[PDB]
Amino acid sequence: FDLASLAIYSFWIFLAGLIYYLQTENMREGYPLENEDGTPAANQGPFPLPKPKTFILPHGRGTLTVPGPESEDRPIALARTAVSEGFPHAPTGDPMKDGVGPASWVARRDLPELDGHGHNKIKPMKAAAGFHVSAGKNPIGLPVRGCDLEIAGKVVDIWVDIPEQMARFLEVELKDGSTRLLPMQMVKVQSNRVHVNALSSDLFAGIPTIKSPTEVTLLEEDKICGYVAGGLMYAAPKRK
Amino acid sequence: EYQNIFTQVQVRGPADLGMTEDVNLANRSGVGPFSTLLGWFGNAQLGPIYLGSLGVLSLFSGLMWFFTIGIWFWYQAGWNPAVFLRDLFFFSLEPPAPEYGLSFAAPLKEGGLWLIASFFMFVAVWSWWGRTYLRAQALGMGKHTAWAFLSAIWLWMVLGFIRPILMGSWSEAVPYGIFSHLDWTNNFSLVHGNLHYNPFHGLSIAFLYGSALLFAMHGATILAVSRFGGERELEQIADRGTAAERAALFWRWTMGFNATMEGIHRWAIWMAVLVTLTGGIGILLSGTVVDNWYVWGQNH
Amino acid sequence: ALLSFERKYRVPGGTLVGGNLFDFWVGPFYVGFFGVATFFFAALGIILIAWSAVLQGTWNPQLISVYPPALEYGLGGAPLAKGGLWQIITICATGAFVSWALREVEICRKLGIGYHIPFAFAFAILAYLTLVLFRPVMMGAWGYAFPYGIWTHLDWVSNTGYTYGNFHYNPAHMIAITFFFTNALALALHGALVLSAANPEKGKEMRTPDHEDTFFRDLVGYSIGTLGIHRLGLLLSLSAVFFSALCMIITGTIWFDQWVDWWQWWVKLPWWANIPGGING
Ligand code: BCL
Ligand code: BCL
Ligand code: BCL
Ligand SMILES: CC[C@H]1c2cc3[nH]c4c(c3C)C(=O)[C@H](C(=O)OC)c4c3nc(cc4[nH]c(cc(n2)[C@@H]1C)c(C(C)=O)c4C)[C@@H](C)[C@@H]3CCC(=O)OC/C=C(\C)CCC[C@H](C)CCC[C@H](C)CCCC(C)C
Ligand SMILES: COC1=C(OC)C(=O)C(C/C=C(\C)CC/C=C(\C)CC/C=C(\C)CC/C=C(\C)CC/C=C(\C)CC/C=C(\C)CCC=C(C)C)=C(C)C1=O
Ligand SMILES: COC(C)(C)C(=O)C/C=C(\C)CC/C=C(\C)CC/C=C(\C)CCCC/C(C)=C/CC[C@H](C)CC/C=C(\C)CCC=C(C)C
Ligand SMILES: CCCCCCCC/C=C\CCCCCCCC(=O)OC[C@H](O)CO
Ligand SMILES: CCCCCCCCCCCC[N+](C)(C)[O-]
Ligand SMILES: CCCCCCCCCCCC[N+](C)(C)[O-]
Ligand SMILES: CCCCCCCCCCCC[N+](C)(C)[O-]
Ligand SMILES: CCCCCCCCCCCC[N+](C)(C)[O-]
Ligand SMILES: CCCCCCCCCCCC[N+](C)(C)[O-]
Ligand SMILES: CCCCCCCCCCCC[N+](C)(C)[O-]
Ligand SMILES: CCCCCCCCCCCC[N+](C)(C)[O-]
Ligand SMILES: CCCCCCCCCCCC[N+](C)(C)[O-]
Ligand SMILES: [Cl-]
Ligand SMILES: [Fe+3]
Repeated sequence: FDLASLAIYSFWIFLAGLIYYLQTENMREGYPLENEDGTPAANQGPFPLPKPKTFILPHGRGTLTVPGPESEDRPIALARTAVSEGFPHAPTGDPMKDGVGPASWVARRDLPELDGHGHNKIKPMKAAAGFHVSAGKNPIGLPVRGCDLEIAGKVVDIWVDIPEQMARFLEVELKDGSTRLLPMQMVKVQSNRVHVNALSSDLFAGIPTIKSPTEVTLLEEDKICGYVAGGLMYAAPKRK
Repeated sequence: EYQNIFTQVQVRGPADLGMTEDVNLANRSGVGPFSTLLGWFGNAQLGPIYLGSLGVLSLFSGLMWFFTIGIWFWYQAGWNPAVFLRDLFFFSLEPPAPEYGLSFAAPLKEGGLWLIASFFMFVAVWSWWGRTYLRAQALGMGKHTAWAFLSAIWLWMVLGFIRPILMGSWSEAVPYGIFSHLDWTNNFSLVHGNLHYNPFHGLSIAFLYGSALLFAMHGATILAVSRFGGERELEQIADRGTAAERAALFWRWTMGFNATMEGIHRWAIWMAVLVTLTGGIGILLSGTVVDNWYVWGQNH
Repeated sequence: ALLSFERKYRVPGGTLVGGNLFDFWVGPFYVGFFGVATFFFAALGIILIAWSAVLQGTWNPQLISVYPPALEYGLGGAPLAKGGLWQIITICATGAFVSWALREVEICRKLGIGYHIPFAFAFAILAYLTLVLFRPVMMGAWGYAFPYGIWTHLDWVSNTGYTYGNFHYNPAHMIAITFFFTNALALALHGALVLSAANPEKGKEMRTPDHEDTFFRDLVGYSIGTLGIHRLGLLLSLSAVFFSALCMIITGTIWFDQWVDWWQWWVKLPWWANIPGGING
């Protein structure tokens, strides 16, 4: 039993404790596990729930303590398809409008994300003094085309992440005069158009609207992005 | 569809001079030029950079180390520029011979110069470590970066300082040379009976492989949910969004468990620092406690 | 059991094969058609490993080793005990790896996320097939593949490498190593940076991503950004594995000497090749 053996044995003991620690740290969200009816599950696993920690959020936004009582804080328009557990829950209405499945959105705070100085992180370029397109194709003015190869509108502005100097949304003007935001990660900027494969032209108007023309809240971002991503599954019939 | 590997449309605005906190603004340079090239992949802004006493000390000390190895290579090249470029990768600055032991009395051309270079490298790295600490401290951040850096310094300290001292000879240190330090690594394994059978070497490999596994998982995961703003991980920690939920659920459905937006970065930092943590232990035991890892391994 | 927020995502759809026949979960695991395939190959391959252990006469995991056929068998089939089990297990392993990736794709579709994860996993599969399929076939014998054993497969790495002197001198091997080291360097920094912002000094509010950018500009004068670092991490780990398969597919197929000799073109350029002095003069 030399020093090397003692070292490799000590390390494996240390590693087991590290894993136990890492796994509990990754249980501060979504636990305790629930049954499909919302009640707590009997089998919660061999790892206990971690003890609460507290983050102090900047800009007087309060404090978050995790773990804590969980809540969706929104209705879920789904229904069981089987007595036993493990089967899909089927939408009871329009999943895109009800925000379920790939169209899901989380009930985040109805507030905009802020930068280090307390200003809105995301802003339309028309309201961002000094910002411009420096490389690539400028999409402003281009027609926006859906997966049905119809035009839904034209790009009128870009919403930029100012601290990161990055384009995050295209503001698209619809045929009826209003506008919507399109995630930058879900569009294709081409030479003569912007193509959105996730939605059909007649589904742009259904994108959730923002309540202020110069800012977007975390809740609105989740609703907008969820709706667009949900189009990949629920707008497939009109995809040419 | 769009994959978000390269930016489609770059946008540029007034340079970001950065957060202030308790940073001494006197030691920050001006802003450098923007790089459209880097803008396709990340941020295009270069600078500003902070330059205090440690940074100046580290930088100067690091250039002396670089210059010391250099004049040696020029000396081995007979001061001929052609021979220099030809044999650049073959030049080597070796430590003192075993006969000098741990003495600093080796002449310059028989390990004396290797000791001078090692001194400059020693100051450059440790002063740079203090830099990673004070830079986080000036901004009120945690010191995770400084502690992760210690793990790399640990292996570096074992290879060229701690283990040689325990062996009683600077000749056990690594030489300064492209090809020469590769050869040193090969001979080290052969002398100690195959490092494949050093269990701390095998652990080190598992964590090296595991770092590429985990960063591919995490990088791919964040890009897959960047359509939900998933890379804004700090705000996803303070206010879980659909990005964090879809990411966690993909892996739960795939392999039976999942991480949180914060907890995945504790997996990452530990996966990485354990590479050099176990490696430094494995090297430290080679020759001091175990002469032959293969033979030692058969008895267990 | 479900996570508190999980039910709203457990909808039907997204499969590629079988429609809704395999569209369900077993505990946390999603099945799908390719989950059944994965289970089929994995169970079959594990039974063969257990059988190979019986033919070998041990149930010690540290000793079990399934060897490929002898070189004389070329690329033909071999008897089970004489390499056939390695062949069938290799087929099962490939089946499981591929089924696993297509299962991930089905999960991406149901969750409406990108396909980046299975795409990255395909690179690890490519590296495996490079060592057990592409390189053996190009060399003309399954025996050039590596054995399935905890320790014997390390001896293979050593035997193969030392056939070409010091494998360190394989120039593609250097590039792959550079990416492996840089990847771990980047993973450590990224994990440390997020934690340092989310867990600041005592008596301090949570930091912002601007603090992360400012910290790295202060440190090395450049910050790649929150998005770029995840692009970078993906690129570093994949490029490492890419140049790994590259440094092996060329070994024994278009290069047969010791890898140090590959560096002679630089040294022996007819102009400075004869200049006296230096290391090579
Ligand atoms: C990559 C280039 C070489 C090679 C070179 C080396 C070297 C050199 C070393 C290893 C080591 C290991 N290798 Mg190998 N290895 C190769 C191909 C493989 C393959 C494969 C199917 O292609 C597998 C499954 C393994 C598996 C393993 C593990 C036993 C061990 C730690 C790896 C690790 O944690 O990685 C990172 C992965 C993770 C952190 C995730 C967890 C993965 C777990 C550990 C996998 C367990 C597999 C299990 C033992 C086998 C399957 C069981 C079935 C039920 C039958 N090797 C090829 C031929 N490998 C090390 C060791 O200690 O060996 C004894 C070591 O020193
Ligand atoms: C013939 C070769 C031998 C062998 C001999 C050795 C030896 C000898 C060593 C390793 C080590 C390692 N080997 Mg081995 N190794 C072999 C086969 C393998 C195989 C394989 C596929 O078979 C693999 C995957 C590995 C993998 C590894 C790593 C896990 C490990 C290095 C960790 C690391 O991150 O280092 C990279 C990180 C560092 C070196 C840390 C340095 C940090 C310092 C602080 C940075 C200085 C900065 C400086 C100022 C530069 C400035 C530049 C700026 C840009 C300006 N080896 C065979 C059996 N191996 C090491 C180890 O730990 O072994 C257990 C080691 O010492
Ligand atoms: C004495 C040995 C020689 C040498 C000879 C070789 C040889 C020979 C090879 C390498 C290869 C590699 N070497 Mg070398 N090498 C040496 C020294 C080193 C040193 C060092 C510090 O000295 C380093 C850092 C490296 C580094 C490396 C990497 C570039 C590469 C291994 C990664 C890879 O391919 O992954 C690829 C990843 C995989 C193969 C994993 C795939 C996993 C699959 C897809 C899934 C597995 C699932 C699993 C079974 C399921 C388990 C389920 C359970 C539930 C857990 N070598 C010395 C000089 N090296 C290898 C290479 O390039 O391979 C392509 C290789 O074959
Ligand atoms: C390409 C970049 C890196 C990477 C990425 C990567 N790996 C991945 C993924 C990604 C992105 C996944 O999505 C997937 C995953 O789910 O990870 C959690 C995975 C994965 N990477 C894994 C392992 C792994 N990856 C490795 C490497 C890498 N993975 C690269 C470095 C390594 C090594 C050695 O470096 C290993 C060991 C698995 C944990 C997982 C894939 C699991 C899977 O495919 O499951 C289906 C298969 C089974 C359930 C069992 C199959 C049993 C066989 C039929 C019998 C055994 C055959 C085998 C050949 C025996 C030989 C063993 C001996 C060598 C000891
Ligand atoms: C920010 O976003 C992120 C998350 O959310 C917020 C994450 O959660 C993760 C996941 C990462 C972790 C949880 C870290 C730990 C994992 C590591 C170190 C990888 C190494 C993992 C392992 C060694 C475990 C591998 C286990 C398996 C592959 C499972 C074994 C396979 C089984 C049981 C078979 C599959 C089962 C079926 C098909 C069902 C049964 C079928 C029948 C027919 C009966 C990442 C990357 C992430 O960025
Ligand atoms: C025209 O070109 C000029 C001349 C200008 C140049 O500048 C060209 C220069 C070059 C091309 C330089 C090229 C550089 C290299 C090839 C360096 C290669 C280095 C490595 C592969 C890594 C080796 C590092 C490993 C070692 C041995 C590190 C030693 C670190 C120790 C922890 C420090 C040990 C300390 C000692 C012995 C004493 C010092 C004092 C104390 C109190 C500790
Ligand atoms: C101007 C000179 C160019 C730079 C000098 C060379 C030194 C960098 C080398 C290797 C580390 C790679 C850096 C990547 C690590 C970044 C960690 C991270 O998470 O950064 C994300 C973002 O910056 C937070 O907002
Ligand atoms: C005889 C003991 C030899 C060392 C055995 C290894 C166990 C300790 C490893 C972890 C070191 C502690 N740390 C710094 C990572 O928290
Ligand atoms: C069951 C025996 C385990 C002994 C070793 C335990 C290691 C704990 C790991 C510490 C994790 C990080 N921490 C708590 C230091 O911040
Ligand atoms: C290196 C391998 C990592 C080991 C991970 C082991 C922890 C898995 C936790 C399973 C229990 C989680 N669950 C089902 C209760 O949510
Ligand atoms: C040498 C291994 C170092 C461990 C790496 C992980 C660091 C965890 C410690 C967090 C630091 C806490 N604090 C208050 C200093 O910021
Ligand atoms: C933090 C993640 C932990 C991952 C643990 C991976 C364990 C790999 C086991 C490698 C085998 C080592 N050994 C001692 C047998 O040579
Ligand atoms: C050592 C690596 C192997 C362990 C990997 C994790 C095992 C599956 C995760 C647990 C989830 C399934 N469970 C326990 C809820 O039935
Ligand atoms: C499911 C896809 C299988 C194709 C790739 C399999 C590679 C292994 C080849 C083993 C050779 C076996 N056999 C019978 C052809 O000699
Ligand atoms: C050889 C392994 C086979 C499995 C690889 C899986 C690749 C998934 C990529 C799907 C491509 C979807 N797309 C076009 C949106 O990128
Ligand atoms: Cl400084
Ligand atoms: Fe991250």
